[PDB]
Amino acid sequence: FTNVYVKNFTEDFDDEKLKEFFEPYGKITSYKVMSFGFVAFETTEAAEAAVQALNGKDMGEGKSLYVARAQK
Amino acid sequence: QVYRGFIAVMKENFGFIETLSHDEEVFFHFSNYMGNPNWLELGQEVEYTLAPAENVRMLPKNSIPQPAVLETTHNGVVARPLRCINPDQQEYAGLIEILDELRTTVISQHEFGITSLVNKRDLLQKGDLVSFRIDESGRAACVNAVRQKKRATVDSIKGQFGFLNFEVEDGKKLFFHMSEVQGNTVALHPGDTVEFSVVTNQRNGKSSACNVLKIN
Repeated sequence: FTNVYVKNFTEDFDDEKLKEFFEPYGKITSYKVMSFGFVAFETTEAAEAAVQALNGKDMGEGKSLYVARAQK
Repeated sequence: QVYRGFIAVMKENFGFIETLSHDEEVFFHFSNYMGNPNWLELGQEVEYTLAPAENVRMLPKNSIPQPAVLETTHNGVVARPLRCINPDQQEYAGLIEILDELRTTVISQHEFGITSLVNKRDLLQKGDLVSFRIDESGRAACVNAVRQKKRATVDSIKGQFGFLNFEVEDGKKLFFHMSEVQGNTVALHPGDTVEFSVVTNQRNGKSSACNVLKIN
């Protein structure tokens, strides 16, 4: 049960695009954009896999996706 | 004239009301409160007329609409404490920040007030690691401090507060108040073992929080 945080995306980024961007890596039980965004994964391996595959994705307009786990 | 807010500070003959926007505090005297002051909770929803407040009226629960709290639990560090424990600062609300693993990049900030804390009497300074949930406004909710639990034995008791066999400042015994004991137990004796957390004021000395008696 590890959270993944998204940051610096495009303006058309909705709650669905956030789910479509991150669901091919693990089972999502909770997620939200909130103006920054986060995704809650069940397994912690699904979180580490999504960070390595989406940090610096290039969403366009010079926007690089910042994806990272939190401090501990 | 007529506002609405929440009780944030309760002292001897006076108190403070956190505004509806959680961004200011309003002083009020107990003489201007309509009801019993001892029966007043922290975070209690009130309606007050401004003079400095006057004619403070207690409200039923959920009378003040608030944003829905999301389920996911997050971890963060405190940046600014509340002005209630730190009257030195300018900003009223506290600040909680989710940081990266390197603890150098700010992921997001979330403000918190008196209604955001699980323990309204808890002392949250800068640098404390917290576990919290986010409401629909982005503010912090269900704020609880992550502290390593300690356990020692009760050494003495003096009225409504005693001391544990835990050494802190210059080899002193850890203070604790009976307002932090769990259960419905009235029996606490020297020699009993309690599991507790250690809180410390960054302007003075130390204390202990949430101590439950471990005797099986």
